[PDB]
Amino acid sequence: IRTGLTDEECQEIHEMNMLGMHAYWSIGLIANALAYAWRPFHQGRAGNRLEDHAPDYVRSAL
Amino acid sequence: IRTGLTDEECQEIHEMNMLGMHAYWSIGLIANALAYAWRPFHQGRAGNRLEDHAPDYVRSAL
Amino acid sequence: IRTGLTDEECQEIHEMNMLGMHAYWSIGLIANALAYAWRPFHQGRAGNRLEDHAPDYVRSAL
Amino acid sequence: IRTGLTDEECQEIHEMNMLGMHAYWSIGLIANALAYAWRPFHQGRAGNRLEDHAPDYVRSAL
Amino acid sequence: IRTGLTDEECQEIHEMNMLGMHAYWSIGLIANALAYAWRPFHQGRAGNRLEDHAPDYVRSAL
Amino acid sequence: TGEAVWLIWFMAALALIGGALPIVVKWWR
Amino acid sequence: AMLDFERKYRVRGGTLLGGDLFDFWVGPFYVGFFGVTAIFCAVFGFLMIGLKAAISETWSIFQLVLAPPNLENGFALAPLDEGGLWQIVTACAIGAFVSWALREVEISRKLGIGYHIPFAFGVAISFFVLAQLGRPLLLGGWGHAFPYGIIAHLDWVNNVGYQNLHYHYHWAHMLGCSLFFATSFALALHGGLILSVTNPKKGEVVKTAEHENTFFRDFVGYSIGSLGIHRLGLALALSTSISCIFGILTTGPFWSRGWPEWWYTWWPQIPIWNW
Amino acid sequence: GDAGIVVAVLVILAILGWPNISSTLRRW
Amino acid sequence: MWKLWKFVDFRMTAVGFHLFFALLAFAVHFACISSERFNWLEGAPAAEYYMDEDPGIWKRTSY
Amino acid sequence: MWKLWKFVDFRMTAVGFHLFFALLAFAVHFACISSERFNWLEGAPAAEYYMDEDPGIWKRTSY
Amino acid sequence: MWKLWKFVDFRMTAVGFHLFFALLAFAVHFACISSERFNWLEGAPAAEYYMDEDPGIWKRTSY
Amino acid sequence: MWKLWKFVDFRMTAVGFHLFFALLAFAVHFACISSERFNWLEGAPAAEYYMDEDPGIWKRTSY
Amino acid sequence: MWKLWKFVDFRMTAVGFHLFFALLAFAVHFACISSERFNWLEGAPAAEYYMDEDPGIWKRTSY
Amino acid sequence: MWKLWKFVDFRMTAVGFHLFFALLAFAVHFACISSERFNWLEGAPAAEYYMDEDPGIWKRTSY
Amino acid sequence: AEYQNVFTRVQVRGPAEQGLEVPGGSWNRVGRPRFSYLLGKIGDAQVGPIYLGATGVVASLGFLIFCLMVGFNWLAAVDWSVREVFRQFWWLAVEVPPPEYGLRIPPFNDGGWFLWGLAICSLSLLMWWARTYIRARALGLGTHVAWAFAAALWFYFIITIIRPVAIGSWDESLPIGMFAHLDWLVAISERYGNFYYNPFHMLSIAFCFGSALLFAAHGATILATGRYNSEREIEQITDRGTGSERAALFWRWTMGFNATMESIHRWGYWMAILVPLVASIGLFLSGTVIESWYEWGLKHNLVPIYEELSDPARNPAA
Amino acid sequence: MDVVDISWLVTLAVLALLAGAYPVFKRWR
Amino acid sequence: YRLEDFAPEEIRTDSFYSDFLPT
Ligand code: A1LZM
Ligand code: A1LZM
Ligand code: A1LZM
Ligand code: A1LZM
Ligand code: A1LZM
Ligand code: A1LZM
Ligand code: A1LZM
Ligand SMILES: C/C=C1/c2cc3[nH]c4c(c3C)C(=O)[C@H](C(=O)OC)c4c3nc(cc4[nH]c(cc(n2)[C@@H]1C)c(C(C)=O)c4C)[C@@H](C)[C@@H]3CCC(=O)OC/C=C(/C)CCC[C@H](C)CC/C=C(\C)CCCC(C)C
Ligand SMILES: [Fe+3]
Repeated sequence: IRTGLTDEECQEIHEMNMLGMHAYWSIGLIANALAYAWRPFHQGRAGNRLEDHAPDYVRSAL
Repeated sequence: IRTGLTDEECQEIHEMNMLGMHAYWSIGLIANALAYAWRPFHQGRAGNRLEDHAPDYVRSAL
Repeated sequence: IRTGLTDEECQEIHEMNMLGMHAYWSIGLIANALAYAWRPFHQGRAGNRLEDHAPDYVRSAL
Repeated sequence: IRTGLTDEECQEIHEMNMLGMHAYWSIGLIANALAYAWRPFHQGRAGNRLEDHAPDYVRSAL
Repeated sequence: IRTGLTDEECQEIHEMNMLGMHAYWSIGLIANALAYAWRPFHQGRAGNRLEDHAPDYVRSAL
Repeated sequence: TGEAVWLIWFMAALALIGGALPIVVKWWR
Repeated sequence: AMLDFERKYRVRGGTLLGGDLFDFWVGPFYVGFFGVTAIFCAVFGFLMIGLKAAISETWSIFQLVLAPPNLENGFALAPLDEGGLWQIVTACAIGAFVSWALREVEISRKLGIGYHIPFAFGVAISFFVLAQLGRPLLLGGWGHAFPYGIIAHLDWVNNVGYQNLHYHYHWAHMLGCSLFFATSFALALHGGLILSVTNPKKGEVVKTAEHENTFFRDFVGYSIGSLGIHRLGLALALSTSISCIFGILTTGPFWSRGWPEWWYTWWPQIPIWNW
Repeated sequence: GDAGIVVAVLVILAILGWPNISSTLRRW
Repeated sequence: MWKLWKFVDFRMTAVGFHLFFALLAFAVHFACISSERFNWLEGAPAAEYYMDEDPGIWKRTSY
Repeated sequence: MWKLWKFVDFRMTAVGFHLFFALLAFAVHFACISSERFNWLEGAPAAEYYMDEDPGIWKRTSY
Repeated sequence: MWKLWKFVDFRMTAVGFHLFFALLAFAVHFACISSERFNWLEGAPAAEYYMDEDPGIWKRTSY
Repeated sequence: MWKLWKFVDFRMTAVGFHLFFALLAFAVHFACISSERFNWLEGAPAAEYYMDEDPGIWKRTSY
Repeated sequence: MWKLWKFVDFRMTAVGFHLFFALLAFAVHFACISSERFNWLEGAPAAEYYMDEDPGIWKRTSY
Repeated sequence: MWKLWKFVDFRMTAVGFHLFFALLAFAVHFACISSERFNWLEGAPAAEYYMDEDPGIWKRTSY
Repeated sequence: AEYQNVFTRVQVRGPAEQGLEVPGGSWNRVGRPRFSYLLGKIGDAQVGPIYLGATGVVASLGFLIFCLMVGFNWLAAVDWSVREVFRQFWWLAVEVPPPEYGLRIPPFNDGGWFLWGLAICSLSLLMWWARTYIRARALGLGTHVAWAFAAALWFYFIITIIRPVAIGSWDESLPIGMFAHLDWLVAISERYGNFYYNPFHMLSIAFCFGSALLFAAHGATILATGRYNSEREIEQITDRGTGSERAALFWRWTMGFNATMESIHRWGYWMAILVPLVASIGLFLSGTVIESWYEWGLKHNLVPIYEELSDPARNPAA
Repeated sequence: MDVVDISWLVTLAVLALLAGAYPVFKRWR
Repeated sequence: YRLEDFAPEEIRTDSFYSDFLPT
């Protein structure tokens, strides 16, 4: 069943939706880039556990 | 029972449905290729358990 | 909202209200003054704990 | 939504409300000044704990 | 979806709302300034835990 | 570690419920 | 074998699943496909209960139990002599309860009434499912679910309650016991009110809704009314089943100490009176 | 290395998918 | 405030005030019974019995 | 705020304020009772009794 | 925001804000109480009493 | 399958697929987190870090 | 996909997306908090601090 | 997005945003309280107070 | 979806109905009828007026006296600290006399306060039951509500008086406390075997679970058939409509048997009031006839026997 | 912060949210 | 045809009846 919106209403809704989704998408991508440059999310083969790299006196929650 | 949708409305829905399904599908394939190159999902006959390849001092949750 | 009471009705309600409130207030002030003379309500800077002024054998509920 | 009270009714309600609020406010301010002169509500940098200023034999509820 | 309030009713509600909001805001800013001058809210790099600055006999609730 | 390990999935269940709430309400109405 | 007014409503349609093949009545019972599946699950589960009675040599409805597997079994399929029969009967009971509720949905559709009855039954079924699935998922095995014995599941209730020392003090138990007591209280009040209105002393005329309203207004100051009493009753019984869900899903999974200690953990330390 | 590439890709995606730039590809 | 009864029900106000004051008299008498100094039912001594000087209330007494 | 009663029920506001102030007077008195310094029912000493100088509030004193 | 009352009920907004701020004042006062530094009811010393220098807030102090 | 929408509601299909894919993304991310090899949040090493040869997937490796 | 709103309700979709994204932002921030590496609230060191070389992500490193 | 209020109730949106932001402000303040580095009420020191150099955030520091 | 008859979305208000004429109603009906919109969502919005009868007023006064006795005892137990009363609200209780008194009324602080409060509470409950009866009778109603309360009160008197008297000890009676009376539950069940093995406990739980079942099912039935004005059940009893017919046919097609609009209330009334009645029977037999429900059900092949434990605990006292 | 203190603070926060939302929930139709 | 009646004791034979409910 149709929602009832005209083509123009759908177009303006889509303009707002593209703005919202793509603005959120770009801000989130910048945020994920910043968090990744701060600490990359994926560990690599060596891992990133402190117990595997830090000295024995560095406490690790793991 | 039908849905009452015209051939044109069904074609518009199919265009959007193909675009959404295949865009997700391709982004998911890229994501799975990235995660597979990061760490292949499926172990070899040797497995990929740390207890079987890493030294004893490497902690494994298994 | 409006109680529907006339100005004279409100005035007689209010004279009774003033009588009740102020008679209770004055009797309570006399009662509080009597209880304050009996034992001042508020401790001095020295306090009024028995443990700080009474001898050791004088039991205090602290 | 509109309460339906006229301007004169709102003005007399406000006179009574101003009287109640400000009489309570002034009586409470006098009460707080009296209690503050009795014992200042807020400690200085030294605090006002008995454990830090009273002798050892002065018991404190901590 | 519309409250039905007229132009002048909305403006006078806004006058009262601005009065209440900004009076509370200013009184609260003065109150927070007073409490901040009494004891600054945010610790410096040294912190302000009593354990880290007071002598040992000064008990702290941590 | 801590209690966030299950908090991820409690919030995930809440997110699924919240995303479905307008759907369920529109279906209801 | 059919009510004086029953044939007037015995029409085709209203099936969720079954079409006209299962859309009939056997005696008083409407069948439907969900009636067929409910009978299947019920009879097969009772035959598995009888199988456990045979293998355990326990031909007593009171002493016979189908207990879930051991805790060490986890979620694994158990031997039929080691909890597998309980797993089969758990599937059978879930299927029979769901089929019964769906048959009631079919009957409600056929009668044009709301689905409130299968919904309330589904709330009870949800308790059973969350107790026999949610508690195993929380605690890591089918062995934490209650067994199928008339008396032995009472022993399981006893032991699971005493695992937390004093189960009365459980907050969900306190709320749910209050809700069961309120449900019996309100059922007594409501049955009594309706019978009092329609059965006054001999020689008195049948009273009205005004009479019952003013009765509870005179009695306790509030009358919830004809619609309100049934809404409150459905709410009370449903809410007691949700309280049962919370109780069975929290004792152990979310508090392994005594419920007395649970109450001591927060209530006495509430800062408004902890000084 | 790899992290820098990931950050660069995410930034490029954010720039390209920004409404001002992504909308230029709007066709209706 | 005689016009308060044009807008505020006096019966409600008076009944509520009497009920709250019954509860408040109970609460305050309870507060006195809780206090060792003020519990006449237990009848404990006052510290002023053993003081050699007036403690005051606002007096800037020092140990 | 004299126009507030064109939009906000004054009876509701006054009744709710009196109820909340009853609750708040109780809560604040109980907060004082909880405080050893301020519990007049227990009557503990003030630390100013044993202090030598004025502690101040914003005085920026030092040990 | 003077047109906000064309779409949002001011009675609702004001009542909700007053209730929320009542319980938020309760919460914030209790947060001060829970803090040893800020509990005026217990009146603990401030660390600045035992500090030789001003701790600062944004001041980049070092041990 | 453009004709599927003559017979199956697209709104229902797409809404259900989005709900189920949100649920399945949660479930799959949980599956990765539950895997030590794949938990990026805990960041365990890969076993390939400690192998002298590529394990492969279909490679007929022998001990 | 401007034609989607001919069939799928935009208000329902946007409200669902916003509720889902609020609770999912909570979930993802909790995923970060659950991670020792990523918990900014506890501020643990990164293993890259104690590593003499870049761990990489897809880089085939060996022990 | 001024046309959003043609399709989404602004009162619903604004009220829900204020509710969710009160909830999220509480949640974030509790997250700061949970953090020893950020619990202003407990007032713990900053690790930077003891560091000899700037830790950075994105700075590629080595032990 | 369809309207679920869960909440009244649109409430209508008439004039506040003082109530149907009863002897003494004009004077004894007190309180300006107040309309709760929140209560109107579910049922009737009107709150009040309440009948200020002699039995009702004195029963409420006795309930207040009992509650204040309990509160004063709790205060004196925590050194008259309301703060400590609220801190220990659930634990605090007016404790029953110890066994060394048997049926003697002891001093106040050795369980005498409990017996005093038991007398006050029992008399107040009997006056409230009389109010139930008289309020029903004044309106030309049956006393079914009074007799449901009588069943509950019979169980209460078994718990508090009759069964402690038959056992010959007041310590068997129910302590007046939140957690204390639950502790009484534990103590009674474990002292006398196990009430899980008490068949009247079984039946009372069957009737309580079935009160929940019937009252869920009946409320759901009425809300489902409210499309056909089935909630006006008095009319459906005197003038059986399609709502009552549909309810009966739903339950006949489900269970094979149904009730009527009146007989469902008979069913629910009896299922409810059976909880306290068979409850009283089982509790009374616990400690008078039955010493252990576990041993008794062992004799009756009622108690399950489980797998013998590997390495059972052996009683060191032989 | 003490677990009882933070839990009571969360309780007061939840109460504040409920009290602020109550006029909202009353008029939510 | 009970296996315990014909097989040697090295063959594990489990009775049809279980001892789970010694009633
Ligand atoms: C006849 C007639 C009459 C009347 C009348 C009237 C009118 C018209 C009015 C009034 C009022 C009134 N009051 Mg009244 N009255 C009477 C009485 C009385 C009494 C006795 C008992 O006697 C009393 C005690 C009374 C009190 C009162 C109060 C409540 C009020 C207010 C004030 C204020 O606000 O200030 C005040 C103000 C201000 C601003 C202040 C503030 C704070 C806030 C919260 C705070 C918060 C805080 C917190 C929460 C925290 C704490 C912490 C701790 C740690 C915890 N009354 C008579 C009966 N009237 C007002 C109002 O309401 O408002 C709205 C008005 O208008
Ligand atoms: C020592 C220990 C102990 C205990 C234990 C415990 C635990 C563990 C628990 C519990 C419970 C509780 N409980 Mg009890 N108890 C105690 C006691 C008591 C008392 C007194 C007086 O004392 C009271 C009154 C009480 C009650 C109660 C409530 C409330 C609850 C129950 C109910 C149920 O659940 O069911 C629920 C259930 C249900 C829902 C069911 C459903 C069917 C299904 C679908 C249907 C169908 C089926 C079928 C068979 C068909 C038939 C056929 C024909 C026949 C043909 N408590 C002690 C203490 N606890 C739960 C809960 O939590 O809740 C909350 C749980 O979990
Ligand atoms: C460690 C980690 C990991 C992961 C990760 C993640 C996350 C986080 C997520 C995901 C996902 C997803 N995935 Mg994946 N993964 C994984 C694996 C996998 C697999 C396997 C094989 O294993 C598959 C098949 C998948 C797939 C997928 C989809 C289904 C979804 C969507 C996307 C797409 O679309 O793409 C796109 C699509 C795709 C990729 C698909 C394709 C087919 C193909 C042609 C064929 C197939 C084959 C087979 C199965 C056989 C092999 C195996 C052997 C043994 C050799 N994943 C890992 C384990 N994830 C998502 C979801 O769920 O949402 C809803 C999310 O969130
Ligand atoms: C120890 C003891 C004590 C007390 C005591 C009591 C009792 C018993 C009672 C009371 C009260 C009351 N208060 Mg008080 N206090 C206290 C303090 C205080 C404070 C502080 C800060 O500290 C405040 C702010 C108050 C305030 C008040 C009010 C609100 C009311 C009154 C009313 C009026 O309005 O006037 C009066 C009013 C008033 C006073 C208000 C004013 C502001 C001003 C401008 C400003 C402020 C400032 C700030 C906040 C900042 C801080 C600083 C520092 C350095 C940090 N309180 C102490 C602690 N009480 C009441 C009530 O609640 O009612 C309901 C009662 O009952
Ligand atoms: C110790 C103690 C204490 C306190 C205390 C108290 C009490 C008792 C009370 C209060 C209050 C209140 N506050 Mg406060 N505080 C505190 C702090 C604070 C803070 C921080 C950050 O720190 C804030 C922001 C506040 C704020 C406030 C408000 C919101 C309210 C209202 C008032 C007003 O309006 O003001 C007004 C306002 C105001 C003052 C403010 C606003 C913005 C500004 C410009 C800027 C922003 C910035 C930021 C956020 C960040 C910084 C950084 C750092 C470095 C990190 N508070 C402390 C810690 N309290 C009240 C209430 O809540 O009621 C409801 C009460 O009662
Ligand atoms: C440590 C920390 C962390 C984080 C953080 C956070 C917080 C706090 C938050 C967030 C978020 C968010 N994210 Mg992120 N992260 C992370 C990671 C990640 C990932 C991975 C991969 O891992 C992903 C994919 C993400 C993504 C996202 C989104 C989806 C959202 C939104 C944003 C947007 O929209 O834009 C943005 C978007 C984006 C970025 C997306 C992208 C795609 C691409 C191209 C494709 C795919 C690929 C793949 C998967 C590959 C794999 C790798 C390997 C394994 C090597 N995240 C970390 C772990 N967060 C949010 C939320 O949720 O809200 C609701 C929040 O709050
Ligand atoms: C033992 C010990 C004791 C007592 C005792 C008792 C009993 C038994 C009773 C009582 C009462 C009562 N009080 Mg008293 N007290 C006490 C104190 C007090 C106070 C303080 C301050 O402290 C106050 C303010 C009072 C007051 C009162 C009233 C409000 C009520 C009512 C009455 C009347 O009206 O008067 C009348 C009124 C009156 C008296 C009042 C007036 C204003 C004034 C000038 C002003 C204010 C000031 C201030 C607050 C300052 C602070 C101080 C410092 C800290 C230095 N109380 C002690 C603690 N009782 C009652 C009742 O509640 O009823 C309901 C009762 O029963
Ligand atoms: C909050 C709401 C509630 C609610 C509501 C409500 N319950 C309804 C309806 C509505 C609206 C119905 O509409 C429906 C009905 O038709 O009768 C009126 C029904 C019903 N419930 C029954 C039993 C009931 N219900 C209880 C609790 C509530 N019932 C809560 C309080 C309780 C207890 C313990 O409290 C009991 C024993 C049946 C009589 C009937 C289902 C028949 C069935 O499932 O068919 C299926 C037919 C059969 C024969 C089922 C057999 C299935 C397996 C294989 C047989 C083995 C049984 C088990 C494994 C269960 C565990 C054994 C214990 C010893 C551990
Ligand atoms: Fe009924």
